[PDB]
Amino acid sequence: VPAGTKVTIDGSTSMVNINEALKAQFQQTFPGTVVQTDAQGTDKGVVNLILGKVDLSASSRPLTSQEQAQGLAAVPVASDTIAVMVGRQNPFAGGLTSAQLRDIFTGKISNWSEVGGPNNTIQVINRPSESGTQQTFAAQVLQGQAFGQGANFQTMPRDATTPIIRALGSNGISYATYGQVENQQTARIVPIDSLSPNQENYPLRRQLFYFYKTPPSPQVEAFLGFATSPQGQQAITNAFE
Repeated sequence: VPAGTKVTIDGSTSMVNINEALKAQFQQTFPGTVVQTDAQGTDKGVVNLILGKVDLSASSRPLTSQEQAQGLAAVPVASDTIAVMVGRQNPFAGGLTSAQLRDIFTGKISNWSEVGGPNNTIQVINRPSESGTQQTFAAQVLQGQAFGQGANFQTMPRDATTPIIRALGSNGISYATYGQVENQQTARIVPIDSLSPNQENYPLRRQLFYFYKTPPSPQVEAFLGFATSPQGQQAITNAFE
């Protein structure tokens, strides 16, 4: 890898830790290289990639046929699960079935008492449409149904988990990649169908990708060659804490 190689990344916030872990090992292994990272959400990365403003898009959902038709390709680098979370201050302590989870996010269930909590309105805190996590949750939970709307639904203006966690309060619910809530010191993870996101049969699972333009640029060839080598796999492993 020549000195002065620059790789630019945008896209998935779920993949921030993977981006940073690969950045760290890449520019330590190859002196004089630069990896620049941003994370405005999967769709924002795809837009920048199609317009040629970044070398790679991190994506937490699969490449679409329309995107592939513009000369894009994808490489999977990891997998994760999507946790459902409430605030540590929320007096609801239990779990949800998949049906209950869908009913909350469609608005059919709107009071915590319907799932065993107190008599309180549920505040649904949703990720914006550029979020690949939102797109995955819609596909795997809503299964063709639309998200609810109305006074008790809020879509955050930024695809970002920490502002969502702050907004949960004592009555809100949302979702995020498991690694960003795993230690439960900032939110409580809600088991789904009596399963927590570390379990193999936990239902909300997906691959994580880098998207790139074909034909690949030299800097993309260098970075993805590293990322898929054993050394790159070890760097990616460092993102899982």
